[PDB]
Amino acid sequence: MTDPIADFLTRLRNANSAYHDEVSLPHSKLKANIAQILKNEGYISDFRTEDARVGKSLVIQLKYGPSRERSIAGLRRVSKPGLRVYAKSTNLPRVLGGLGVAIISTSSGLLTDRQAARQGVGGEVLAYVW
Amino acid sequence: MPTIQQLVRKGRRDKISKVKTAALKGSPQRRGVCTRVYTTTPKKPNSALRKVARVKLTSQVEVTAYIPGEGHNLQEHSMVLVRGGRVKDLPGVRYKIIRGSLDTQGVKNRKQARSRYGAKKEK
Amino acid sequence: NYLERVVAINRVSKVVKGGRRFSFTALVIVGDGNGMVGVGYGKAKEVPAAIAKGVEEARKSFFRVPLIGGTITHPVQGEAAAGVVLLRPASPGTGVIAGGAARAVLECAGVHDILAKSLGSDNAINVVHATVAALKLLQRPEEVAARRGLPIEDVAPAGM
Amino acid sequence: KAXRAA
Amino acid sequence: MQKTIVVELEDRMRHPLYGKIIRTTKKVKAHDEDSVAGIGDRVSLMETRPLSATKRWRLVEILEKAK
Amino acid sequence: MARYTGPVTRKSRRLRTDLVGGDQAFEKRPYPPGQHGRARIKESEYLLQLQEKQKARFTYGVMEKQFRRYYEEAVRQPGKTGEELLKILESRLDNVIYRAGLARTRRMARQLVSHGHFNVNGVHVNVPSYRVSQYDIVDVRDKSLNTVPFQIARETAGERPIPSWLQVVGERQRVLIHQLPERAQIDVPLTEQLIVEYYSK
Amino acid sequence: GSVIKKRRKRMSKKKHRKLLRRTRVQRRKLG
RNA sequence: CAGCUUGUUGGUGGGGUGACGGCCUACCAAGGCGACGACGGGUAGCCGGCCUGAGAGGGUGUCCGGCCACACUGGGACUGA
RNA sequence: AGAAGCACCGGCCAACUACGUGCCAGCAGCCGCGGUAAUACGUAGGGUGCGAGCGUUGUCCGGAAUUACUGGGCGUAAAGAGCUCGUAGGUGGUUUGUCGCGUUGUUCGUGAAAUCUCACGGCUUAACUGUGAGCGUGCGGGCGAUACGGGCAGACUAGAGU
RNA sequence: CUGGGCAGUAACUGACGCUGAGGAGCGAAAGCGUGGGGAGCGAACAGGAUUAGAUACCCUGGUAGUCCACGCCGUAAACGGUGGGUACUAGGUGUGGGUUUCCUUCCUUGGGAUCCGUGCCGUAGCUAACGCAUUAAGUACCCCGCCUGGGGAGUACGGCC
RNA sequence: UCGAAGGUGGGAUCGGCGAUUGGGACGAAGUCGUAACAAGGUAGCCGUACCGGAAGGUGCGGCUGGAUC
Repeated sequence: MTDPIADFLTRLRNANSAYHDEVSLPHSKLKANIAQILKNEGYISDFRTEDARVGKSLVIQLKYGPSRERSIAGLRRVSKPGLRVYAKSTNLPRVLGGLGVAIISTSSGLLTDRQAARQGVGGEVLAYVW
Repeated sequence: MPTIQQLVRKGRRDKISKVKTAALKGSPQRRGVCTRVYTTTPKKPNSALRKVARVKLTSQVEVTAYIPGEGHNLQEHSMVLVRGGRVKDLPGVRYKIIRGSLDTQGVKNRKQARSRYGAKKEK
Repeated sequence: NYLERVVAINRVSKVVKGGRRFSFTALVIVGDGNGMVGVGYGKAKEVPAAIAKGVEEARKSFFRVPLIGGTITHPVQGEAAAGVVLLRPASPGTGVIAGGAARAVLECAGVHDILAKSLGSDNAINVVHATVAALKLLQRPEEVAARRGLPIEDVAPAGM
Repeated sequence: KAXRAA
Repeated sequence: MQKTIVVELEDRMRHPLYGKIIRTTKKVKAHDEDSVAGIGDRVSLMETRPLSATKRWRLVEILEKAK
Repeated sequence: MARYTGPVTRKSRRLRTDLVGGDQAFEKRPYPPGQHGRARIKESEYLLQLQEKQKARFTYGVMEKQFRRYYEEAVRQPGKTGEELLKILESRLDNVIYRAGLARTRRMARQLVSHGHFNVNGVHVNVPSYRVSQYDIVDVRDKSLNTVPFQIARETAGERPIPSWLQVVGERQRVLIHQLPERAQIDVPLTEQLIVEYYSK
Repeated sequence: GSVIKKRRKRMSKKKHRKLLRRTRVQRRKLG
């Protein structure tokens, strides 16, 4: 068992595929912060920082509603625990121009592609949201 | 293979494409002694005789070379300039000679493709 | 009314006790030069009859392409059941490059700026199907606005 | 007859 | 080795293409006139003039001693 | 690396259009290039695109090896490569003279230029392919006076409308280019994209 | 059938083993 | 090609060197390298760069330019900055 | 006046009508043609392509995502070790604070010239040369932050185990 | 005599986990060593039948062997033709083990919840198709291992056992 | 002292020749069989041991990429 990001994201991939209501998962720092960023983008619906019994938990609402059409295309994690990928501010991802928001961990923290460009700073490219 | 860590443990290597000639380190063309003219039969679905020779190159190697064009002026001598090419109908054929070069004369009465078969302008 | 493009005909055989039944069929596609592209295959002993059937199938099925001027929004991975075709906007482009009969599809679409390439199977039929898959995977900015609020804010200085 | 096999 | 200590040089570098970060292990000769360290201790080493077979490293600082 | 030097009907009919004409508007013939040309023919992108490339080749009279040099340049430059090709070709000396209508045919225009009848700002040039920029004024050769194809040519200059990007004085035929030679904006009798794609395969 | 893929190897090993049972002795042992 | 290594490994002293330096050298210690490829075999002058390719990369490193070695083969030394 | 030839022409692949020929001769890069009606052989003619070059051979790359980081596979297509254990190595949960090694940002130096890109300019144009900028993907030094990774110090517990 | 595993409990540690080249070990039947045993069966073998022929089928009889003690070789569909681990995602039907609720006797020891294991059908998804499908051949991470046209060939030279 | 070239002697390693010999490949109609594909006429296969000129057969054990059911 490892790579919490993969479960974090692939649980969403199942929920997106199945059109389930919400995804419940163990709480953690990165999970919460990332969830807030995705919400800021508006790819996801709201999410909760619950706390069942043994530790804390998280619940992410599946974003959809115009129709059965979900608002989330899919994703892929690119920095793998063994292939860490970092980029410089001037050769940053241009994945689905603008659209393909990559979440980057910089000296300041988690942020978007455009914000990263405006700051002019590199960092670790965790994953893509399509 | 996958698993980047496996690729670092062991590097990669492609399928080695074989050297297709023994023409003196693969030099384009070579001088042959030009011996042993035979007119052998290709595979079954061909029904023909094709002119070849077991000739000795500067490498001291006996090889089978194709004799293009109709006719010839060779008597198991009259050295030849050998070049590449294949036939597929004549197992063992890997090389060809140039008609009209070094000894051999060009092919007569050919009007088309003067640049080949040792052919020439009407002059 | 619409542009005609034809994929290389093939030949089929239904064997019978007393031999063979040769029959012809050729994939045909059409388009209005604005992405509204129809695809039909057909099949018949007669070449024109199978053709007309294909034309009818196309008329029974069109897809409206999210084009920008004469090109696409984002790169797309046209992974079908069999074929694979990846392609990109090529924002300048100034030309249309794709593989065999993909180009024909693009000509029926009426595009002018594509950089595309076919991988995997070269069986033209599923190559086409992969192209179609890619197109159905395409989406416009204002359709993205349905997925997420605050439109406009993207990376597209041209548009028009 | 032959020479080849046959 | 009498007035010189073998030290493991730990380093780290990426493969030129694949980019995987991997660790590099080298060996050095910590020549010094007074061995003042045990084993497993962290030690700061520094380059100087050759003395014997290469003898570039010197013992400077004792830190983070072994259990 | 040299001039075509032959009958026009063999290519104008092969490409199924009168590229230039000359004294005759067109041969007033059908559309079989040669012996068996009356039969129908199956098409290909290679055939088609090739024919278009030939249309430019013979329209301007430039051989392939040089054309690809111009192609390379157009690819190097930003903007639509086909449009860039045409503009580059328009900087050709023989082109602006032909468009000035100072010769019966383009071939005639090139012969005159090749023999120095039309010099430049200060040089007795003899290059059909010379790139003519803005303010690159043609000087009519003084020796060319007391001959036919400058006075009679002037009198017959109306057959070739002067390109809008330049002004010919006429009195001195000082072909003065003012703007860039955007032939893409005027009188394009053939395609460009098909050629652009063609040289990629 | 897919068996074809196995038969060529069956025969090949057979001729090998047969060839050596023909020489499990000084005919081969000396070398 | 997986065991290579006693001038090897380390120290003292001394010489010697344009010069630190087992470079050399008397004595003493017994180490050192190595599967994060020792020893060995095969192949090869290296690079800016040339060619290809969309590029990542591949091939190549011929002219020109820089660097290194060699001068019938081998060995040694003088003069001398 | 005084100076045009060469290759090809069934398809792949722009590029054909006939004659002669009759599994023979003979052509061929792959499929392949010729067994008396050859658009594939020899010839004429016609046409195509290029052009004082044109064709052939040879060699490298690509095309080949057929060594696959970008960018491929292993149920039967060739490919999962007969199974397990366990060393090196790889990898490693929640988390406080820490070092700032890695990475990132900045700055200095470095990264020669020529060559390459771009823009100008000069040889009558071009090639070429010339100017300038760029490129020079990259190192060290110095300068800030510390996200993430990593190390140290330490904790909780669900992991795993008892 | 002795190993392993599962549920519940959550008493204890507090990341001590997973994989694992090279390496070590276990590893059907056949076979081999030494020695015992040896009913029946039964390669080889013999004879008869069949067949044009039949050193094969068929039948008779019958050696080695099968069996046991201690050793070697270390192969096979040693196959689910599916490496291991980890997390997640329509259901239903059967089954094995155990725990626990409603019906608490409606006796049913049923239904329901939960953890493992097992076999079937099946949604999505995947797949060249066949098919897989909460035991994935789906989504997705780590590690290991193996191929890169068929033959020549998993053979030769070499080396280890 | 050092120390070339050379010599002596024995080993390592690479390569070529080598009667002869085995196997492999290829080749219009060669000669005796006809095992495999259907239940291919005794179902086939993997490994293993014995036998025959050959396809092969045979025995222990294993699988279904296997009859009937």
